[PDB]
Amino acid sequence: PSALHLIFERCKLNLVEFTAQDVYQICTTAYNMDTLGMLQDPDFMRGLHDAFRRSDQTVISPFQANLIADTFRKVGINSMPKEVSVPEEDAISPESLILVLRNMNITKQRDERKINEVLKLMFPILDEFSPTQLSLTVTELARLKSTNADFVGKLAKRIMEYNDDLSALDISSAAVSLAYCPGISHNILYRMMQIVEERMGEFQPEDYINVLHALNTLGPKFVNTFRKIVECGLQHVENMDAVTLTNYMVCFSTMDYKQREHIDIYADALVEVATDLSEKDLVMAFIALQRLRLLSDTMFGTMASCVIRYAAKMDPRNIAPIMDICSTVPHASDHLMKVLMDRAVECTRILTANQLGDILDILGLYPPAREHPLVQLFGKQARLRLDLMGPDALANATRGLANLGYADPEYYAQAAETGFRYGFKDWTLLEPMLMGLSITGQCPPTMVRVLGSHIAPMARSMSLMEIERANRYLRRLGCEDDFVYKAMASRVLQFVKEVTPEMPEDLQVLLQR
Amino acid sequence: LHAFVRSPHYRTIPSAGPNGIVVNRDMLVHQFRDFYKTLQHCSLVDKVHLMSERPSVEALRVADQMVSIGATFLEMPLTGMEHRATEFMESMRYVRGAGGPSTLASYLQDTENCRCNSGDVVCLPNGIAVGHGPRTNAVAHTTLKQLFEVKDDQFSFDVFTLEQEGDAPPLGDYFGFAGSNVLLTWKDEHGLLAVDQYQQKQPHTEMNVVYLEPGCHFLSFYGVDHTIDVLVQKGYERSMDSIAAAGLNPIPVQWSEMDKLGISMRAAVLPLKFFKANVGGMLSRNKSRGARWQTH
Amino acid sequence: KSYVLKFLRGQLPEDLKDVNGALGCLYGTLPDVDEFGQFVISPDVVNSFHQFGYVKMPIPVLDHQQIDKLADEVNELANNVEHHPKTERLYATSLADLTGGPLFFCQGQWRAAWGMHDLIYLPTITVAASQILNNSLVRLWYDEVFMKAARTGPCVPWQQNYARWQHTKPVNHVTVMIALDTMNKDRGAPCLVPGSHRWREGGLLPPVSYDPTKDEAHQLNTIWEIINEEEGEMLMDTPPVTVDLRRGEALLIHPLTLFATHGNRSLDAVRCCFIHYMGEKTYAVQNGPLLPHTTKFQADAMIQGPFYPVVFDPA
Amino acid sequence: SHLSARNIATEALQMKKLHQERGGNPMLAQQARRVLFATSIAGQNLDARSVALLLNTAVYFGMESDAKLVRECIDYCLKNDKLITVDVLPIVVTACATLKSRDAREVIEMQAQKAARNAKFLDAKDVTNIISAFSKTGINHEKLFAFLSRRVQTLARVGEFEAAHLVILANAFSRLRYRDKFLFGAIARRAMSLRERVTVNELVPLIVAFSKIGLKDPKLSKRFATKAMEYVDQMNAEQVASMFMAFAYFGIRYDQLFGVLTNRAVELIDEFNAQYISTTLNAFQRIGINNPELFDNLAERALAVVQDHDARDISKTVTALAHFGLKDEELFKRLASHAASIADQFDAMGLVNTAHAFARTNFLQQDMAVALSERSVYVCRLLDAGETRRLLWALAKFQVRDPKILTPVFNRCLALHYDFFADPTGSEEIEEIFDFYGPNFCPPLYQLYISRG
Amino acid sequence: QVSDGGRNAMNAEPTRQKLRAMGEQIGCRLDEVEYPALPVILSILDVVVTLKIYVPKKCLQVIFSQANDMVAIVMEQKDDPITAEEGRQLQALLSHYGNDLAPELSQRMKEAFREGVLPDEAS
Repeated sequence: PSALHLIFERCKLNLVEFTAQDVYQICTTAYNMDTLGMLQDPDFMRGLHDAFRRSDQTVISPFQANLIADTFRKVGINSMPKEVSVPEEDAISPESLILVLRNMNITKQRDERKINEVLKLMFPILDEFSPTQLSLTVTELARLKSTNADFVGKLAKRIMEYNDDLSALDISSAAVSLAYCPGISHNILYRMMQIVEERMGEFQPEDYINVLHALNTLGPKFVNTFRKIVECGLQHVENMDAVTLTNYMVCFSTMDYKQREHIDIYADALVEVATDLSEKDLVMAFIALQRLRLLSDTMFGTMASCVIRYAAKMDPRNIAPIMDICSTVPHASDHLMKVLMDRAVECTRILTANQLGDILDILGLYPPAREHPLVQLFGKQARLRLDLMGPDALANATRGLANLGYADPEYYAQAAETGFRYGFKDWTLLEPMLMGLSITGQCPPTMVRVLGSHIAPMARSMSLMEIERANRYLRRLGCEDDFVYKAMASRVLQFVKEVTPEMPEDLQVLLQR
Repeated sequence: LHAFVRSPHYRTIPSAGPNGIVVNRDMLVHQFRDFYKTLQHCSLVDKVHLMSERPSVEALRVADQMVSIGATFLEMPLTGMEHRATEFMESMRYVRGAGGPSTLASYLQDTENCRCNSGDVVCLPNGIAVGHGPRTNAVAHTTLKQLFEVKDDQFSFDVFTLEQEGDAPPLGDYFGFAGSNVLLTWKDEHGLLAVDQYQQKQPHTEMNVVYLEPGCHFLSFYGVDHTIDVLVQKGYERSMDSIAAAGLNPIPVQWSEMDKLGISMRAAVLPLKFFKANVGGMLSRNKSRGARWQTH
Repeated sequence: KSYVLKFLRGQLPEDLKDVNGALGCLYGTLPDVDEFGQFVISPDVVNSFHQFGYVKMPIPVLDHQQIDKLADEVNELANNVEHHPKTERLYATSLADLTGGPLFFCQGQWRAAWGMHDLIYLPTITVAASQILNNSLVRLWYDEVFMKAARTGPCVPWQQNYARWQHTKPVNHVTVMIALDTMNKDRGAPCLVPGSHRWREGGLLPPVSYDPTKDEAHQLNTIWEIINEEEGEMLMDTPPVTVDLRRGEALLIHPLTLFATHGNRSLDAVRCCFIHYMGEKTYAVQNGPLLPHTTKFQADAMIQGPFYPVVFDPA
Repeated sequence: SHLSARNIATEALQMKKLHQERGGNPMLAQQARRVLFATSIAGQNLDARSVALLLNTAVYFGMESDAKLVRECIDYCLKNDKLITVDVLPIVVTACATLKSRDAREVIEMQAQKAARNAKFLDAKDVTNIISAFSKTGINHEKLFAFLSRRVQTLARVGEFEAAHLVILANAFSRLRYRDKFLFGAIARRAMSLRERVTVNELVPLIVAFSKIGLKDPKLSKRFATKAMEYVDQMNAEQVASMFMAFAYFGIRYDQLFGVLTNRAVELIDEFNAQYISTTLNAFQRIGINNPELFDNLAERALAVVQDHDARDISKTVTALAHFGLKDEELFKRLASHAASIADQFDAMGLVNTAHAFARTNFLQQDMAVALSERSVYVCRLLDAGETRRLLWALAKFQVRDPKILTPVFNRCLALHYDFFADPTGSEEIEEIFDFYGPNFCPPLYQLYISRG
Repeated sequence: QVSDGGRNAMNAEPTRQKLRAMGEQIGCRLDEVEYPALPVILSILDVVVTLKIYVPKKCLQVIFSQANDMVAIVMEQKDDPITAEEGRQLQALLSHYGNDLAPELSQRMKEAFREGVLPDEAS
């Protein structure tokens, strides 16, 4: 071709007068078909980007601008649509402010100042809103995470005074978005849930989801409401979308239902349909089933077959809870553990501190984990991550690695150095450090003195059995001071009022020391 | 679970107690410091958010503002305590800092001719125990019945009305629960009367009863969050072995100075069960515990 | 060495001339001593430069994912709302009056911004400059940039580079010009006489006159004022030729060559860079600083110091 | 490979920690610069934690207010102040210390005004981090520091802090010039009630800060002196130099401690470098104590390590040697020759002090003379009246008499002529200057000199 | 400022009585002043209550009438503010001091709380 070359050259040299609608049209035709090279000529895209950036964007809907930015970002050039200004005096109306908020939310750029300005301007003209606009602005505000409860309360009052002029999905959206605002008075919530209860006859399968989500976010305080909906659910348990039954289980877990009669029948229906779930709903179906203590062999086999499908490519934050659940089940599921360990081996470099700490913790007493390579490689990363770990993750990782028999001497020295600037709030927060330092039994005396000074105030709390562990750890670490031994001896004497041969040798030597 | 304590104002601790008993100014704050440090080392609480110093000594009593029933929190009527309103605001702010409830419930304040005072409320299995008499009147009992008396199978919530005499202190100070199915009380009139009345109210249940010496302050956190630790004042000896025989692990917190000012151990701490806000049908990780891998 | 505070141990000095090396930005880092032999230029290009007084490189020396960053730095250096930090370390800029104009330039900018510091050590142009200067060491003298305005973008008349470099005893320099954007005769591409570097036995032509308001054509047709009949006949033999450059192409020139650059008629700005190199055996002429706030030299002192770092050294 | 912005933020934080406190590997710094130079946050959507971490790590590695990442982070922190909770406040506040643009100033003031409203609702870790981060910048918000002071005072009565908390609090409060006696009294009380848990590595910086604040108290100073005695055999060279500096700042002649510290330091002469030598000599000059035998050993060691001197080290060592009378010809020749090459690195203090100390010693090299005299024009705006007078006297003894060098100095002297002519310590110092130059040089200055005053 | 539990515990009450004396001397003239907003009223009443200063009933009547007239506007205009806590303490203060101070503001505040026209401070 010849004229095509000239057109391309005229476009690249940036003499063409392009308006935003033309660049939108060209972006669409390149996005959908691209028969001729558009996304493979970097200079053409650069010239088009310059034309778009310099051109006025006020003549396009937000969605097309978002499409333009999205097709620009694919080829390797950053792009962000221009922001909008608040309308002036005469251009103010209930329709333009909603447009401002909608453009704010669509393009994924938010701002607090414009939100404050539009919520200040909306109040005087609040009477001009159509009954179907309030249910739109309410779910728009709750998508911007605007913690302003009085305006949303006014909107809720106006919506509920206009009850008959909205569809079922509007009530669904209003309820789910309302439940996401913290500062609401509870009477308004009661009245909204009652309004929802009145309209069971018109609901659709998606439209249950929002009400169930609102109830889960609210908790047991609205328990009777969840009693009614689940009753209305008894006529459809034969066929539901698996997400709906998963939400039913989650609400059951978060509500503490004391009536297993319906929980059982819902779970039996979920058992066969769970195969269609994705990763997230599968994991939280697993958690919901485990918390209410229903996992038996028949469902365990099915869900193991369901989770092995994802086992190869788990998301790291969805691995630890699965190991936790399989820990507290007596059935045989060693293969799922094996594949999960193999997957967690690969993600070692990208794992954060807390995830690694919890993963190591859950493998404290697993015998097959005594020889798997993660005994060492994980520890190596634990060496580097140690500067970021909090007290909880540090204690968990130390407990797990000590229970696995990790023979690095300097590791626990650095652990003690890190913990000495944190302080400890309880015996559990300190026990793994002593346990780790007990693998060898020797260390510089100053840190032993500091550990003794930390242990001394904690003696008043632990019972007779735990004082034995404390004495066993102290004596082996070459402790010498006395104001620690007498502190433990006083607590021991608080229980046993006489020296007797029944107590073990450590108690005998402590009572005479 | 969270707990809130308030540091006393050193410059204005009273010279002598209400009965004329001399109070050691420094030893009081020493006992406070030791008590708070013991409160941290318990392994059941999650945090202790320390408040700031305030002038009035009565402000050291913090549990009189709010009563927690079941799965909700409630605000006590302000009659007879008008000078402590402002501090309440400040305490609310601390609560908002933690992330629990936004604001309290306004049921009791709108019920006219209602006089109530906390301490009379004791949380017991699936129900509450409220003590009638000098503080709580009959109308308050009726109102509590209207709000929290449900009578459905598998969903019922009991309310128990225990009647005491005028001289009796608030019920929660000499009659309490611990762990589970374990009941403790004082070894005096208010003790046997209370346990006898409770047994007549619910004869179909039997609970271990272990008495304390009269005048001994104890605090046990009963509820769904089961605990096996009890705080007992360092002024008595037989109660320690009695509680140890009950199957509990006592802790001897020193409380000598605070007693002379008529403030119990209960009136210093305020425990709350915060409902973590789950988002979008998504559960939250809980404080797991147990014995992992019981099958090798 | 004094004690550096804990939260200051990774920062960089105020002037980037101190870091004796290339930052790990843009291209990774310098290649090894043996790995410098792949950037060599074909001899035909060398003979073409010798004949025509200028030459273009066979392949672009930069990729779009780096040129966009360089253009971002260039745009940042032109802010009139928040003045770019490290402004005071530049030789001279058009924004010293806080107003600017339809032309934007800055000199010695490698001491002020990242990335463009790394541009100096790019092997693909430094080795070519070394080959042009008879296979010896090379030294940076000073780098400057040009950014024309919108469709009112002015032009630059005919000029010889050495007319600004009288301080140097021999004529032993070279100039590399980088096109940061697509350029054209309607946008600001350069036009240079293909034989002006071989006139008057290397003599320097008289300086040209200009007017700050006349049209571009008048500023272009003032060449006749300088030349004579003899140069006129060669001008008929060798008419001026304009070269169009795409994003990332490089052009090598000679200090004795007459050159000029058209204006800007497009809808936006356009950016280009000029880097001037030395060889060895270069000495000053007078006693004083060659550039403002630089090292002072003797009347016949060799030119070397911190402000003129070595870039590439064969063997 | 390519990863989400949150993983980048985590690895960047670890890279910053490793560079900061576990050895300064240059390769790590170069690799982190490479990774952070080509990463943008606009496309993704992250919470405040990852964005704040990216901004902090980027600023730490030498990114000014011009790069894309810094602007991208700063606009977000401008538009979402409510998403900035007390957790991420110190990270951003630290990140904006070096930047001095408009948006950085506005962000810092926003954080400052937010901090003195949640003063009562903090805890130990947040209080420590907030006060250190605010000490980093240089803010002057007195009410904020008072609000935090009451909170720390109250929180200290229940005994939670460890040694590191005390060190950080003392350093941050000292650096901000907050002379509140009761706060430091509570700090000291909590320090002394922590038995066997204040190691020397945590003891020494606390003493340094308590000396630097400048509260006048001999009682706790004597307690510090007695407590430091038992560890005299445990420190290394750096802690010995720091102790010398701190006790010079205290200003009380604890002769016993000085003697025992001298007998300790004479053993550790080999481990001393230029920085410790300069610190020790400067401390001895400030306190005003003559210790010859130690001085000869330090002078010889400094002679052995001449090449390692910086501008600060030369400006300290030369001043101390000039004050104390101990002269070494070879050492001074080496120091002048070395300072010839480092002439550009002197700040306002160092150039004037080195020139004056050389002038009074009658050791006038010529390469050093020209190298230091040419530099005076650049810095002349920054100096003070007395420093300018001293520099002018040193130049008069240098015998330069070149208008290019001398023109700005006289302008500055006229600028501060009220303080210039009202300095008794130097009333005779102007006589030699005006004798050397003469009335034909500066008619206005000469007219003012001849005038009564 | 004055300390009972201190080294000068001999004249604590003789100083507190004097302070209350001036307090009464300034309280008896409080009816002459206009009160711009409710928080001023709350501060003055809080000091009076926590310090146990007697005030004449006329000043109480003026204070409570002004508070009633000012609080009418926000409730009747359904928007602009008064927090629910503020209404709680105002109702409690009148209940302590008696209904006769403003026999209308009692039911007025009760109705205002019933309608929920006063939002929470953290809302």
